[PDB]
Amino acid sequence: VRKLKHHEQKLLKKVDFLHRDTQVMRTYHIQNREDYHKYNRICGDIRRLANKLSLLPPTDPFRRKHEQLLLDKLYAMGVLTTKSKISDLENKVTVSAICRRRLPVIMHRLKMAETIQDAVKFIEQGHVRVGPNLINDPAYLVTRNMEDYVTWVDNSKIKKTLLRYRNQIDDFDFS
Amino acid sequence: FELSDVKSSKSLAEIYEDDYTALSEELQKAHSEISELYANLVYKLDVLSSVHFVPKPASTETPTISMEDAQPLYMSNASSLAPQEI
Amino acid sequence: KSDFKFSNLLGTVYRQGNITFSDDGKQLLSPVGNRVSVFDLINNKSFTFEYEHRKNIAAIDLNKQGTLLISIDEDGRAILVNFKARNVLHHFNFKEKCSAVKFSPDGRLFALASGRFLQIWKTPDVNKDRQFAPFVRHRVHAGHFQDITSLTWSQDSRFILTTSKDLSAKIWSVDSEEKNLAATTFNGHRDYVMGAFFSHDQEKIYTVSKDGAVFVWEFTKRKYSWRITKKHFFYANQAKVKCVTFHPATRLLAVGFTSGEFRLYDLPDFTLIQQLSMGQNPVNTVSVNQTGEWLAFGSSKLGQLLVYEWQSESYILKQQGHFDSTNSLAYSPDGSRVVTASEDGKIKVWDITSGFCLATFEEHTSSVTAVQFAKRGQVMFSSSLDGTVRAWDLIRYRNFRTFTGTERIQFNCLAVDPSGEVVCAGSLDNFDIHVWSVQTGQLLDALSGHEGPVSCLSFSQENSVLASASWDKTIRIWSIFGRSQQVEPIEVYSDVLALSMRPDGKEVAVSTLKGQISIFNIEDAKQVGNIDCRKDIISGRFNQDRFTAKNSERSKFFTTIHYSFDGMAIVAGGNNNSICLYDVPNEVLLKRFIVSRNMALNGTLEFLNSMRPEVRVTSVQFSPTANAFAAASTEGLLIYSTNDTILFDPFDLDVDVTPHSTVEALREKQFLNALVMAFRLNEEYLINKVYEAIPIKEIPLVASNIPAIYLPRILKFIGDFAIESQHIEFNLIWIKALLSASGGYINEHKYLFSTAMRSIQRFIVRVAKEVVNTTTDNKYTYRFLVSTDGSM
Amino acid sequence: QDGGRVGGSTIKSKFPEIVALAIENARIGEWENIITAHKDEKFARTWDMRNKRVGRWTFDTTDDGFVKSVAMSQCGNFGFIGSSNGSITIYNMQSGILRKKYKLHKRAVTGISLDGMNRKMVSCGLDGIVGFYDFNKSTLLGKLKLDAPITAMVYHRSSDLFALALDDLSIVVIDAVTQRVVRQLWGHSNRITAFDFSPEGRWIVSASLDSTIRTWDLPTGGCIDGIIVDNVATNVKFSPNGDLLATTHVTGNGICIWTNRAQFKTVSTRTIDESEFLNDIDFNTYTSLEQIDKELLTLSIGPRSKMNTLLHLDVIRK
Amino acid sequence: AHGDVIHANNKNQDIASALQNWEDVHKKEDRLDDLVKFCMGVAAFVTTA
Amino acid sequence: MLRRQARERREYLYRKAQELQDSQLQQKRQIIKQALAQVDDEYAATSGIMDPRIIVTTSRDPSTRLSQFAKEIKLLFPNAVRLNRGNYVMPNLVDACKKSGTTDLVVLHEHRGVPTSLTISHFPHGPTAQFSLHNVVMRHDIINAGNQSEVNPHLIFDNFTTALGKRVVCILKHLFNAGPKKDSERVITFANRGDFISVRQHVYVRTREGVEIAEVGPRFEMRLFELRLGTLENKDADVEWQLRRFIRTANKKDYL
Repeated sequence: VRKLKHHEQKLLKKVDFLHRDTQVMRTYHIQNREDYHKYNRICGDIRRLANKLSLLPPTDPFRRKHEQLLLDKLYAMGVLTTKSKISDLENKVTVSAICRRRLPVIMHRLKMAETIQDAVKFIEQGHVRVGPNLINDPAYLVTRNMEDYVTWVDNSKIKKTLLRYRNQIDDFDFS
Repeated sequence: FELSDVKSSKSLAEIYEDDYTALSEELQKAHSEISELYANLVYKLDVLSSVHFVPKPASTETPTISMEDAQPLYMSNASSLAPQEI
Repeated sequence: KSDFKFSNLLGTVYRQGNITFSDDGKQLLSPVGNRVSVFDLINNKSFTFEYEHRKNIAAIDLNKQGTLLISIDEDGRAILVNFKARNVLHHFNFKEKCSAVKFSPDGRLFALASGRFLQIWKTPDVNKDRQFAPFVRHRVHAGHFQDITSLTWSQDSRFILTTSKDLSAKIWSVDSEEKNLAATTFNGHRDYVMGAFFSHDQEKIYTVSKDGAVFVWEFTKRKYSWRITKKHFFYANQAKVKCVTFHPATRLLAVGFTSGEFRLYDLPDFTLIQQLSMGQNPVNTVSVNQTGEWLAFGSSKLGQLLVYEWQSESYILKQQGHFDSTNSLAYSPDGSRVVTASEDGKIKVWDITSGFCLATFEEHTSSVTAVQFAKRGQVMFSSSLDGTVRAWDLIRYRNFRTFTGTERIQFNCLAVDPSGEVVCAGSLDNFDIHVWSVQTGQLLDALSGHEGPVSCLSFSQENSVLASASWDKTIRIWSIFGRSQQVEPIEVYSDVLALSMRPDGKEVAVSTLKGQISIFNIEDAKQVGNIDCRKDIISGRFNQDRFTAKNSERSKFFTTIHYSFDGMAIVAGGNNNSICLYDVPNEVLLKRFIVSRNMALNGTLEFLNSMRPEVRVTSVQFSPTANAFAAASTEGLLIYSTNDTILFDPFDLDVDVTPHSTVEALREKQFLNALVMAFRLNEEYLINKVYEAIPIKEIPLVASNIPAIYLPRILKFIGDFAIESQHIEFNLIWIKALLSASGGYINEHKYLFSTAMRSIQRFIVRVAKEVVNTTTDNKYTYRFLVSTDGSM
Repeated sequence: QDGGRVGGSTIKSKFPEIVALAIENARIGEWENIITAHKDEKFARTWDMRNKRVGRWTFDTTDDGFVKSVAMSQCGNFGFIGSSNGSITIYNMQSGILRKKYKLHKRAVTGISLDGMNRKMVSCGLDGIVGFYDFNKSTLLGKLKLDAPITAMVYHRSSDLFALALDDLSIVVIDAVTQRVVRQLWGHSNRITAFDFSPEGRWIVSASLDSTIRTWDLPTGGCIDGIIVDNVATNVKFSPNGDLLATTHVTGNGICIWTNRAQFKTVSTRTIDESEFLNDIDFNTYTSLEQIDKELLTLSIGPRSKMNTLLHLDVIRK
Repeated sequence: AHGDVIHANNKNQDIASALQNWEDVHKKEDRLDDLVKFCMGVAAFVTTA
Repeated sequence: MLRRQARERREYLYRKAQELQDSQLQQKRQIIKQALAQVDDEYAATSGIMDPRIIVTTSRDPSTRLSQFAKEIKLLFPNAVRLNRGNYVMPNLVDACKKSGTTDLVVLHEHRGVPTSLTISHFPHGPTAQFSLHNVVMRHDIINAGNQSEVNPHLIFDNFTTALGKRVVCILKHLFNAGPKKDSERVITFANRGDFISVRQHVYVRTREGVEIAEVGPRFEMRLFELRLGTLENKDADVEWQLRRFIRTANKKDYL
């Protein structure tokens, strides 16, 4: 609070009232400290569940069916593309994995927007659409099918200037 | 299985009364706890990946009544049985 | 015909508030979020109030003589209705959060625990004409320090007990003299006071704690006032009392706790008559009959409600609504049953006559995506996101077969063979039409040709072929029998998301994302024609919206469609706040219903006053009775109906066609012409008059000479009347006459006489078959017991 | 839209008094929804309700006849204009453009109507003829002719019944599907000022220049009510909700409101008009017989599941 | 309920005359079974063909 | 759908690289299986599960000899369907068969009515095997011997040594229909020598004492001169194995 000097610092080193949170928030344009806390809490929960299902005896059909259930569930979600290992879940599931599974990273991935923050702005303006329905919150993890089926909303100025640069406007579809 | 080389918690009377009285209650409670945890985590993922509103799943002796019936509640068991299957 | 009155809501039997009884006890009033539900108990009938609310319901109370009903929301908005007209008299604005509302036992006034004050307001008259300001205030009591958590009238309308979170129970009075007599306080209590109640001799006062402590004061001696005469205690570990009801004349107490546990006691001896549990969730509200035999326990954590009789120990009902939402709808082939499926894998099946959840199924784990039937009233089908579909009985009530793919792909759409030999499911990730035979249990095939996920599947039952609409902006019709296995694709202008077929089976309606619903002739595979829908959509604005509700592309399409069984009307419902009804030949809309007005829901406001739940019409369907139609949405199951019948829609009238001229024809014994005028005027009470009037021996002659124009209408009427008629011998004589009259005509015009025969033959199997079964068993049991030899 | 000048005086002024008006709410907040035929204009002005403004269209009659009737399509896309010379111009309200022009009448067309299906069109002018038209097509279905000249027409789409206050002081109700008169109402001792259907079309309320307001039940065709007003009502209207009646009198700058005891209670149907000036029939509801004949077999008065309750009650115990 | 005892005391004269009258009324009423079999079967025939 | 199929092709190349590094790790761990003491991905998905379906196709404007020859190819192959490629293009062709949902494609090329080239593609983004077939002897050419039995035949593979040969026998095993009868009375051979695989149809019976066969059907020598990872409509995907004609040891090196 005052950038304490040497003797009062060695007297009171521990008092503080106010960094992977801000790290992924800056490199990955996440919204909230609590968004990171939720994702990290989630990852710790998953690791605890891995502990518990491993504590369940390995020669158990219940254990194997619930294990493969979690495996292909998180795969069809998208947080892991492999299905084979168990070390892939005990190690590779990250806040960065779920963060690249987040929507504006996928928009920036498919180059919908040049930048992830402009992707977020397009999300706020609703100039996008996710399969059947459009979207407005960036805090969205997209299933792989909707990742294949996400695009701009129709009759949007952004898609219209896409077709204007490509000189392929079709006003029949109010494109 | 494997034995334990620590001191027995119970006496001879206690183990003998226990024997004198589900695979195991430990596996039962483990299945129960991991089921509630899986329910909550599937709920969290549905929250994070849902476009539409999803509330909490649920909240996790004595004579107790079961509201939802998986049957019309007035049909006999012999009536619901097929003659081939009897 | 185009008029439709909202008949009833099913699902979410109790949502929020106090559930109350009727005076005779033969009706229950349960508060749903924006309406209130009338429950006729003697004849087992449901009714939903047609008036909306501003938001979710906070407090309701019914008049002692069964005439008025006040319903305050959380905003002071207090709707006062007359019961016998079922009509909103007033909508006052109590501009504070009103907690408890209690009618006076004399009925001229009421008390209102609204905040920490006790409001007391007098009543206008019901036989009086409408006024401008009939709401009149009587008293305000403000001797509290925290919120009045409970209210209690005396036997007379003078004394009030205001139980409050201040650990207090204040006796007020509605007059100054009895206020000076007993306007006292009651303290010396545990955590909060939950309730206070007068005795029958009114010498004792019973205050039940949140701690579980009942303190019995009594006006006894030690110039003497309110000695705590007795103390009684519930003994629970963590279960604390949430809801209390005490009947004085039968000295009974009902305490529902936070753990499902409700305990039932007799007070003066303090005996636990019994103690049971509804579940793991807190008991929220209890109500108790005048005669006291019946007790209601409604708990909102899962939306369940149980009405019970302690005397014969009989659960009158033990029902529960769906937790999340009625995803999918299914009428019955006769209509008597309707299936709802939710997000849980809870499939709740209901009767419509007694609008009751008959049963459920919970074998699917994920949401059941679609629910279907065959052309037979036996079998039900449930396609889920589990990666499986399931085939079930509705008579032995058992799953037949959980058909699955090896990969267990998440089927959304589904269709079933009319004879019920093949079942097809269509997913989203695979979009390969998986088809199983029934009795084999295995898949026959998995049709491809669709690129991108298939929106919907339908079977033209007549030629029995399949149309599959996929998001490639296409339809693809397959004929799969007769060594054909052949294909007809159809390009449309945008991605289709809704699909249905004509009940005659040559035209097909389709809704795409642009909001246009086209129709195609199948055989030429040529567009019959389209209807626009982008304009007549009332979509709602969001609070977190950054654009307008106008420029929002939120629900500018339709997601579910249903044909009229005539193939002339359409009920369409998408993600908007609307349910529309179009006409096929004029290609025009017929009706728009705003589904609900509630600020609690998201897509309701159009422009805000200068996440949260959202309202969307999930599934729509007509009724095979052709007198109603249902829609499953984010709240449950709405049913609009044409059973109002108070609208003069006559048929080719003349000057001389008056009802008194019709009675003139009756007293003239010109029954043919009388019934002609009855059908020309088209007024059901007069039609019932002539129908009950004319005699049996000329029933056949009149039926022989009835014109074919009035033929389908008289079939329809005799059906929709004889269902709730008991003169079944009469009515079967009638049906026998008409079928002897015109059989081959109907056989020629089967699609024309579609709605008639369905409702009629349903009525046969609804009641007449069962009565005849009982008759035959009576005779045979007689014959056996008589003919057999006596023992010993 | 052309950017040219407007021809008018520099100073501002209000529009002439509104002698005819139509309005719809199908597409509200999209384009114009009110059409107003002012006093002695060969054109009718448009008005936006939601903006609370004039709309940008004004439809001329093109025959130099004053617009005597206006009508709006139920979908709000069309505006019909019946002029003073029988011309029935038809416009698109979206762009305010001239679409059609029917020509049957030679007198002032004093009433125009379209079905809810936007298919048939019923027209009526001062010569006494009634024109039935396909609007989906452009053809003439029928041309009825009456005795008196025609004053006023009220169409009821929910019944497809249209009643007419004629010049011989009568209200003639005509069905459109059979295209013939079904009812005739006599008794108005003076000019029928205004008349209206019930929302259910069971009654018609008519204010007439003999200081009278009569309510007629069309089923029996009998005047079930008659009131004599001090202030002669010039406008009588049912509310869209079947609860209220709105009357403009000839005096007082406001509109009187009437609450419906018939909405809150049953009503006897008795021709009591000239009296002032079978009870099941009087209350238009018919209770059923308990048992019609001794040979007829009758069943439970109430629920029917009582049978299974008796047979399947002990299993409900178990 | 009381069918076992009535079968036990079957061939008693008073109850025999009484059940005779009951079955008299029953064989009077059989026409409803007849007619509903009729109308049901024929309505099925019309709705099929 | 372009995004979808591109994602499937990316995952296909990634999975083949993963199979590649796992195979090198398998060669590494082969040394410890002796110290102490598998089908492909796209054929592991449907090894014995699903019956295959093969479309045989001409290149373009074929001779009658090629017509009857591809007809004989269909006759030898169960679940095989003809295609006369007339004014059809390669990409729309492969995409239409992918739309239909298909297992395997065999398209033929020639010179002056003489069949000399055969390419087989696996439709779920699978590999392509490119052969030059020369020594064609047709049943149409020889005799009216009747017709084939068309029962699900038996398979005889000979001289398959290298892991390239293992990939080959996997592909041919999987193109022939799964789960044959033990008494399937027609047998096919796969006779390899000098890098020249050669095949003839053989019906067979056992005698009172021994066995007796009849060679029937076709008779020729083909040679795989290419194997690509991607599909044929690529023409640019990474080649899995390429023949080296212009090398030092070309007339001497076996299995290349």
